[PDB]
Amino acid sequence: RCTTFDDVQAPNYTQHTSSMRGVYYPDEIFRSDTLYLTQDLFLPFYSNVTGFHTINHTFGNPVIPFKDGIYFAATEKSNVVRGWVFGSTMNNKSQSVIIINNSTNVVIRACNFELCDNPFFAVSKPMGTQTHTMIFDNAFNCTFEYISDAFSLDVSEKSGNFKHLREFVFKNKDGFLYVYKGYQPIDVVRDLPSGFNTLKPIFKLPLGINITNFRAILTAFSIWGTSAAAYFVGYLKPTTFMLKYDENGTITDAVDCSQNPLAELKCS
Amino acid sequence: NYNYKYRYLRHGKLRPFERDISNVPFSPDGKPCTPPALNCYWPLNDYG
Amino acid sequence: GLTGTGVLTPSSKRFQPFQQFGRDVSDFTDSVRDPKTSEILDISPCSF
Repeated sequence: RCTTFDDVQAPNYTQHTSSMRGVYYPDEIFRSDTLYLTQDLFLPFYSNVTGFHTINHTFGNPVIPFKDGIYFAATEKSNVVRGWVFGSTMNNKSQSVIIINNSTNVVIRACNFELCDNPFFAVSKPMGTQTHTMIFDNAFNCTFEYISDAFSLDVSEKSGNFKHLREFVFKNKDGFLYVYKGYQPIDVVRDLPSGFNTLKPIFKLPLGINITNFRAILTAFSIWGTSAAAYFVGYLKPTTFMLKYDENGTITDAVDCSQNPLAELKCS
Repeated sequence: NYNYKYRYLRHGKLRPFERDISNVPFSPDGKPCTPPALNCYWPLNDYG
Repeated sequence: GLTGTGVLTPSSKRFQPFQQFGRDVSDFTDSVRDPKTSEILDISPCSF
């Protein structure tokens, strides 16, 4: 039941810099006082960011294919951007996993689902209810479910600083999905600040389906509604990094190889 | 025992540990067909 | 997932929740988290 909104504007696909973001822990192991090399699909330094500035007129809910995972980031003030439609064909026939919440606990579910053209959370501004969480349409040839930590999680609309910064990495790997978490207090008007934040090896998943397409999920303030917020898209690249661990076991500096002759000389 | 099957028509190879239940009525350039159309079959194949 | 021969003492880490190993100079594990919540350096050079 493609309960699809119509005032979903096309932006000019606003472009930004991918300066120093996307660093995580490649191993599961302490080290100290090294320069560690590894070869992996990382977001390069300084590269493009296709940022999506959904505003009071412009709404940003496209469909995007997978394409070596994404560096993901979202500036939400009490959590609009829950949900990812990591699907195959975006119809009833789709090998789709959906990453959503029951506002307390994290509900992730893979099956051949009916993918509507825009299912929406009919979220109101002062309360924040998923009254129309109609996404669980069909169940035929079903695969998988998962329920994570129940933790502190809000819905409703705020403003101020970009209070919650979701720095995520979504990375397909040998069938699995590897999903990382960061957090940062940031305050920019609408855009990305300059800074790095080490992402944590949080969620590794046994899924194993051909994940082609994806959509993002926001909260349509019930007719939609958005706050002063933005969210970003970055693509990964099979490059080589030299990391600098400290004695605390905290990433303090990263250096790509395929970026600058000085950068590869640093990793040389 | 024709109850269980396999699939034998696809655009190419795969990455490890990856699965599609989707009965695609295959045609060699996309083209969602209804068999019995030309180059339009289904991949289902019994075990004998 | 480890074997070996060594001299045990407790750790001095900022050890992580997902974490077990230390590989200090390179790939030689040099600190382990016990499976029943202890933080123990593994100085394997017994004496030589």
